[PDB]
Amino acid sequence: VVQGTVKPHASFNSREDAETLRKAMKGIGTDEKSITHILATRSNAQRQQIKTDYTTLFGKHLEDELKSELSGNYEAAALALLRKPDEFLAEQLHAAMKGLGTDKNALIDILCTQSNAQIHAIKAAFKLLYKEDLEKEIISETSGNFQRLLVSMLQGGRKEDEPVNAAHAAEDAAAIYQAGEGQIGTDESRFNAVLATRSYPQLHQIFHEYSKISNKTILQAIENEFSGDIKNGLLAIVKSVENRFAYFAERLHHAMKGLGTSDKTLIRILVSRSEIDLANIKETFQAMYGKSLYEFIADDCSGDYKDLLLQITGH
Amino acid sequence: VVQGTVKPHASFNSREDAETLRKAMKGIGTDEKSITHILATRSNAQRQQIKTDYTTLFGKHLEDELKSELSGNYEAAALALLRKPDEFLAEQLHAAMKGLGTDKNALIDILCTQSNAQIHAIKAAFKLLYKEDLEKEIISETSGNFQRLLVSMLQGGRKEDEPVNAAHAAEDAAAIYQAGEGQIGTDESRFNAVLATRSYPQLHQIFHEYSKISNKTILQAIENEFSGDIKNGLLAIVKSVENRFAYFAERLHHAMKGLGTSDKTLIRILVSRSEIDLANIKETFQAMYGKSLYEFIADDCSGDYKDLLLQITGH
Amino acid sequence: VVQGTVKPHASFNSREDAETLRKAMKGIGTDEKSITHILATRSNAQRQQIKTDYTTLFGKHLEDELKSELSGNYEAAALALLRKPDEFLAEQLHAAMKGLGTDKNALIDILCTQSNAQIHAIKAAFKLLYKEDLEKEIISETSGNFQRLLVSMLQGGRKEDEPVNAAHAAEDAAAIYQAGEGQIGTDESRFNAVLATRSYPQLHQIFHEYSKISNKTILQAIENEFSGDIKNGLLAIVKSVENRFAYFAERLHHAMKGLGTSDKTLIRILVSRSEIDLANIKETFQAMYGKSLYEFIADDCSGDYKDLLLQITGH
Amino acid sequence: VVQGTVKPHASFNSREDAETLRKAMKGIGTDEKSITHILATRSNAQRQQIKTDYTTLFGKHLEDELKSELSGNYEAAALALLRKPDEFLAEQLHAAMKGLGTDKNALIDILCTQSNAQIHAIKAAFKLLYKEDLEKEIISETSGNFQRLLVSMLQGGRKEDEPVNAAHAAEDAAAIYQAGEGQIGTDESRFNAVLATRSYPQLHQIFHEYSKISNKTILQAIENEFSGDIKNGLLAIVKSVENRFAYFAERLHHAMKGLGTSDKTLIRILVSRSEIDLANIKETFQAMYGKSLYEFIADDCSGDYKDLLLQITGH
Amino acid sequence: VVQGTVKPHASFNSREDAETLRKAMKGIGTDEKSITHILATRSNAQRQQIKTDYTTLFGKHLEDELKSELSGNYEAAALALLRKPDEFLAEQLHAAMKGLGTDKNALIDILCTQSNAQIHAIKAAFKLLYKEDLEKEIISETSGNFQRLLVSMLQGGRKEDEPVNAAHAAEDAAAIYQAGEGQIGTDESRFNAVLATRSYPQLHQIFHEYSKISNKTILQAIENEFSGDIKNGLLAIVKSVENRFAYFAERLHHAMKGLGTSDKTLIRILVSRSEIDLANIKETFQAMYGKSLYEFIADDCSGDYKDLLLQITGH
Amino acid sequence: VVQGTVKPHASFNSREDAETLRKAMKGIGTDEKSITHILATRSNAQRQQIKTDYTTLFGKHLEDELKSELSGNYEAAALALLRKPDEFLAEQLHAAMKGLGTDKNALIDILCTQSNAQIHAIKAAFKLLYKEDLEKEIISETSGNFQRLLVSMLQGGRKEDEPVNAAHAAEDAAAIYQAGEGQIGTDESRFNAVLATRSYPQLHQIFHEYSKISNKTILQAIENEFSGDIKNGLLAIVKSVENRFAYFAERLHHAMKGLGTSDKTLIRILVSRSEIDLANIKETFQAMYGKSLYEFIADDCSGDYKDLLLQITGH
Ligand SMILES: [Ca+2]
Ligand SMILES: [Ca+2]
Ligand SMILES: [Ca+2]
Ligand SMILES: [Ca+2]
Ligand SMILES: [Ca+2]
Ligand SMILES: [Ca+2]
Ligand SMILES: [Ca+2]
Ligand SMILES: [Ca+2]
Ligand SMILES: [Ca+2]
Ligand SMILES: [Ca+2]
Ligand SMILES: [Ca+2]
Repeated sequence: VVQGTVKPHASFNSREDAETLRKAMKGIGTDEKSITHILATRSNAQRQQIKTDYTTLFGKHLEDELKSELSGNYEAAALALLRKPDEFLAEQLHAAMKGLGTDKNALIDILCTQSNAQIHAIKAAFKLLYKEDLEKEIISETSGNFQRLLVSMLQGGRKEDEPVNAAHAAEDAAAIYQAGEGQIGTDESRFNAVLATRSYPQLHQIFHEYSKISNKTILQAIENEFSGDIKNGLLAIVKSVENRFAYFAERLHHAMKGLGTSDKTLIRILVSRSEIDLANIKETFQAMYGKSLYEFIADDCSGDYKDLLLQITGH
Repeated sequence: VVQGTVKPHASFNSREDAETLRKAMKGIGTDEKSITHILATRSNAQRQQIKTDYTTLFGKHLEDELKSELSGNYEAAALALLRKPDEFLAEQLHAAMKGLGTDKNALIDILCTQSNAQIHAIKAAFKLLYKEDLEKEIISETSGNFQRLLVSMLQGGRKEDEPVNAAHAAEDAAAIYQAGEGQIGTDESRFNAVLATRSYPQLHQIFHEYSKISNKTILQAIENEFSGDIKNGLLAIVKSVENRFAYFAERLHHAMKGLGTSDKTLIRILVSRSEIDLANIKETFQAMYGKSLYEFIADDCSGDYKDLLLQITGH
Repeated sequence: VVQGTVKPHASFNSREDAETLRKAMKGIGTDEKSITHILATRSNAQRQQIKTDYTTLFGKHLEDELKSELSGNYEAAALALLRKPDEFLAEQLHAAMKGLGTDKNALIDILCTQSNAQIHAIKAAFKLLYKEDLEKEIISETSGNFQRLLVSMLQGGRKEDEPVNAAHAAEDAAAIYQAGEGQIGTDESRFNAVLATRSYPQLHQIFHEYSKISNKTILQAIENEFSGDIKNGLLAIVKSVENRFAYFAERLHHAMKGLGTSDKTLIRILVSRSEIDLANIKETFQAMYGKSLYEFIADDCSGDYKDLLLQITGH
Repeated sequence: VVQGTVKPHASFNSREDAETLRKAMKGIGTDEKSITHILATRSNAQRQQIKTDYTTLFGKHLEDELKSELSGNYEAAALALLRKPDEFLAEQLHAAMKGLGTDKNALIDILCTQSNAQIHAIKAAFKLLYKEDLEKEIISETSGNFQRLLVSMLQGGRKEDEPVNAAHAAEDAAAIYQAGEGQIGTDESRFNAVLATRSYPQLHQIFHEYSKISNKTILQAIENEFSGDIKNGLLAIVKSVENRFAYFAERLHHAMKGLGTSDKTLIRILVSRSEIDLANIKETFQAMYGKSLYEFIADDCSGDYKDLLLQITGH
Repeated sequence: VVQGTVKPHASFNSREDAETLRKAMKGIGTDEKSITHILATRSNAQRQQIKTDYTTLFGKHLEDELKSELSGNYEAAALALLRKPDEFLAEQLHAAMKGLGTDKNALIDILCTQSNAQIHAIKAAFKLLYKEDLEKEIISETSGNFQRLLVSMLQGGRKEDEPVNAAHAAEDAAAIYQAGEGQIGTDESRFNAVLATRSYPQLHQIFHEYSKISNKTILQAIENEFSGDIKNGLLAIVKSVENRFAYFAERLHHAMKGLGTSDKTLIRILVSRSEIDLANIKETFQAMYGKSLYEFIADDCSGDYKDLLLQITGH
Repeated sequence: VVQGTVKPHASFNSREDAETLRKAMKGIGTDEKSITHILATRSNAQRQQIKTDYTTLFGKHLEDELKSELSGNYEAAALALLRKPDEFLAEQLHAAMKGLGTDKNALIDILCTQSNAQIHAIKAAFKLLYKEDLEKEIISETSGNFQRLLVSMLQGGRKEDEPVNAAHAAEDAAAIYQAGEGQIGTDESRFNAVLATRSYPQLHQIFHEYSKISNKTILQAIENEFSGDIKNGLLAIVKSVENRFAYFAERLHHAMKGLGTSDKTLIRILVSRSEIDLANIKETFQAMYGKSLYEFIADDCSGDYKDLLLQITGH
């Protein structure tokens, strides 16, 4: 069972909840504790009904009230939870591209880990939100091999119906070897080609065949053959195929490293995976680092922000 | 029975009808009599087929031919009957906002008296027509408590399935009392919340419970508690709930009241209700005013304009 | 001497005037008389600085305060005064085109009476206001000979430096005669050509010449040759040449004719001429109809609306 | 049976075909013979699958590869085959309008020969491609009777389910006679009216009736009465009714006659009809011209362009 | 003397600097140390010529090369230096609004601290950059009093030529006393009006006059009367009037506060001020915290990011 | 002396000229002979005043008349003559890109042969006409090294005032030798860099230096190093430096070669240069081919089309 850590409130009443939120903001001070309680303990779909009831009740959109009443990471993390999932990811790409500089790790997290269908939903929410084509925007903010990998990812053209086939897999592994390790130069497009088109089951088989023909894993071959964005983007696909839980777990760890948090990263992953597989991600992070995700968050974030993240995630 | 005064013409032939309209315009002179007769005795859906056929037969749109051949109120009323119904109100909203000044009675007649689905259809048609968000244009031409009521109306978020419940009605009646009569200042927000979200049947119940706890009616308190547009909008809601027929009946009277006519308002109600409840409105007007709606129109407008309105309205 | 009736206020202090306007709207109640006083006794240029100081002081634009606190024809005339002149006419054209149906009398008044330079400023104000091209919107709301005349007008191609020449004027007079009276059918384009490109002084000479070679005046020939919109447009140009003062006067009268004021026509001409030739127009108004413009307005309009018009126009 | 000359390839593998295309382009030289082979022997739907897989394997769109690697008519023909059929005709429309002059016969080829459904699909594609309205663009690049025929065509309003009826047909056959032959002037609008609105089977009946009340066929009648753009537009409607295959054969013949080749017309007809009726068109050509379409093309084209076109067409 | 820390490089050769940058990026590896040196030791005006030459030499824009070759805060800071100063602030604004949530402190740093001329340059750059109106976006991402103060700032309508005058200053200060301290409720608007319209010197006087009538300073008074965004915005204007250098000092300090670093904030101020008053800000910072800005950045930043920041700043 | 072949008509009267054009199109048929005469013997600036007067006179644009009244190459050339010169080129680019496929030779003719001033005016005209960025459209329809060359050309960044420097010229010729002839592979970026940024006189000196270190000329090295579009682009630059007249002569000759005519290229070069250097181009053409340009056009074209080309060119 793959599952998230956020469950719909039983005995849901959005009108009451929307009045509850009004109560916390109404007048001097903010009852953030009340805000955090409602947003964290209701599911996204319920949050969407709460948003509807607030606007109808008060003539102001809930997001705007929070933009005014909350600040910093707490603010952002509250607004993230209010986004419909697809919209949240679309806006995350928008911010990754059109802020100061390019957040290329964010683009990899989002575009190198999706199924065809997920990719297409995100493209449609992006068009909807900004009235522009997502691929057009990525090509204006990236270039070279990295750009091409992202363009491949955006077609949603993975042959997801391709069955596992050891013989062909061995053939692809040999072609990958030849394109990288087995030569002085590199045929990068062969790495792009295999990793973007083969079904996840068949890529798993390809990686197993690869380990048979070299003394390095595909992971090591790529790490050694490339650098910078294109290396990270190719690695992210391998990792998402072998263990997506670990991919996120690993990303979560790195976001929280040292005396400072990549708060965008932490918020995006916890929220976006909140109702899909954050339970397994929690399980995997434990095994991988011995420490609970929670304690990691608890000791990296402060105030209400920390309290909200803690409550979505779970112990 | 609730119903309008315009019904589909039998033995309908859209092609013939388009050739008739052409005839009435080609060569020196304009046969307004024939143009009126076609427009007033063919239903909205039939008129759309006439427009398609006219354009296909002549390579010019009917609307553009009328815009050239007709003038003043007759032109507007003819054009108003050619519009699809959701389109008509979209353009009416548009014109109430982006012309000189803000026609707020128009906004109230249109946005305070609709059902959830009704509103949604209007917003959909507005987007279709102006490639803009009705809400965004609304917020640019209004402000304060009036804007917020309009925003609430535009959500289409009334809990239309809320059952009549005397107890809950009294909780709500008291809230509104304490927010208005019961204090020196006002909580308009509570008026907004209740009037926008409760279903019509429970609201009717609420005004009743209100009269049990106050010496004023809801009508009087609202009259006494506010001023201008915000007063008018909330009142418009209470009136639509108790008797939509009355409300429309009234605006008709006001439109034709004065030694001059609010021709804009007259065309809008006559046309937009023509296939829904204008008969009932007719039945009610006569009740409130003794004079029949037709006679009032026959007395207050002239020429082709009058004749068009008369034919749509019926005796 | 040619001059308006509104004159710059002496010892002008925009910051003070904006404070007064605030005080008039702040709290329950609206002091329309102070608002009327500031608006009508300050020049348009001065109004622009008061709008500036009002937004800077209070973080809300003056027009938006007026859109909320004022209504009907008063709101409209007050807002009319706040617009810069090019903007006011560009918006008037917009409203004439984009409302329900077409206000072609509005198009002629504005488009058929201006100088090359006035049309250009209006075209530029329109684009700045709506992003769209004026000529392109006109072509979509009009057709046939009338559309072409307004397109001619939109070029600002009149030969304003063509000097009075009797010989050439007689030739123009002859082609126009042959164009209409001289034949069974018409050469409407010849009417368009001469009336659009000749200078006003030369056109005056051409009309003098026409009445010599014909038993009809150019006015009567046009009346006789054409109908509807294109007839009124060509008529308007002849009247604007002979006496612009009489043209607006007539429009004013007509606007106030019978039992109903075309209030936008009235508002439009009182506002847009207010600082140009409103003085000469009132003079001519008296001459043609025995009553002062003032008395006609005061007898035809009411309340705050009436006060404002009266105060901008003066006795 | 009516059918095209291009059929889906047996044992289709779009990943292999995409790899084949890349091989033909990568490195030194370009293997046009292999490009032609893949394009000409796979169906349009297959080519779409090949496009998706090329972009997914390599991170670059196939069209862009060809835009760089190919040149002249060969590039245009190859790109044409890659377009979805509706997009192809939409783009063909654009290029007929938005280039230097106006390719009016192209506009006739495309808008006067389609069914209602086909017209609606081309319109939607155009709006998809360009974010503009086809009608709106057509009205900006054409005028007069010619424009109106194209506007008629663009409504997709033909009464396609109109049953044959000798009596009503004769009425139209007489009306059309009077609009042209039975006088010195012409009533063009009647030719427009009947030619755009009646079902193809009923028009065919009307052409029959026409011959019974005239000396000249409707073709001859139309030739005589009209000239230029509108004459060819009306003639194209009569031809599409009487012998659609004959029309294209004629156009094809026309493209290749003289001292050159109208290659854009040649490519547009062969490609757009390749999976529709190029077979029957090929037959009719030989019937009318005694020489095969293949031979004519072999005679008139050269290089990979010729090769490509010959392969599409078939002996 | 007030001045920045970056000066034009002597014997400048943009063609050469562009080749230098090319050389640092081509092939295996990246010479970040050479990129840092060109960017930090050439002035913004020199950097613009370097961009022009890079693009002309190589057919790729410098910004795009760094978006690929660089990452994280180093990428951001390098890209920030390449932006023209007006464009930099505008895109800084865009990012404060259109990411996830609102960077309210960024809005205040940029919008409540400029001269009228500076504010108009920023808006013009934004319009050029985003093809949208700055104020429009602002009203969408902020609300209430904080929104109103920002709309005030955007007008650029401060009366900068208002002379210092004790009497008018005592008035303002007394009016300010009554709107906060003096009364139970608050008249926020009075604070908004005085702080937005008064010249900085008159504001200085007005703050003295407040000290004459209250035991609270203007800061204590505002701290006492408000909270959240509007409090911070009003405090910022006072601080900007009293000592602009100390405001940046305090904001830099706070950016590097925690364990920590608001890098977005740190980058914006050092870059935005690098050529204006950073030297004085450097002086002031030493004074306020007894440690140099330099050693502060050094201990708070790492790698090539800190290297660039240290070089821009200087010891 | 460098000059065109079209000179302003003596005793110019645009009103009369417009009347001449109307007459040649009104009624039975068209006087193509009179239209050719006005277009061919008036200058562009005079044509612009003629256009303005026709539209003012008649309320339709001259371009729109010719689009209906003229066809084929004849329509195209007249319309070309009517365009303002910067507009004409922007539209040549547009058509080269947004028709079926890409006309790469036209992009080279236009973008590889201009001064910085000339390119900036073309971009500005393109942005005007299409509300788009020319560089963005270019990158959409080109790729690889050819795209990069076009992007360089679009910066308008040539150091046109670079003094001839023999030491630098020898350096530049040695780096180009090492980037091509000198090694097995190629450093395309170095050809790009030198050919786009150096002044024409310095390039001339560089080409001379090349022949001191190589057995090939620079033309030969490029021919042997590259193929396809990039080769042609680099060659056009070299040819433009050495003798632009010849480049144009050479393209003209190519366009008139074969058993047809690239009328696109012929019209573009004759029109675009008619008032710049077509006289000098005619000489050089004579010198290179032995036959005059006039007789070549005469041999290759027909009808009014040939007539107009011939009259523009002159003997
Ligand atoms: Ca960016
Ligand atoms: Ca290798
Ligand atoms: Ca408005
Ligand atoms: Ca109260
Ligand atoms: Ca209209
Ligand atoms: Ca006549
Ligand atoms: Ca065109
Ligand atoms: Ca935001
Ligand atoms: Ca207080
Ligand atoms: Ca193209
Ligand atoms: Ca080499």
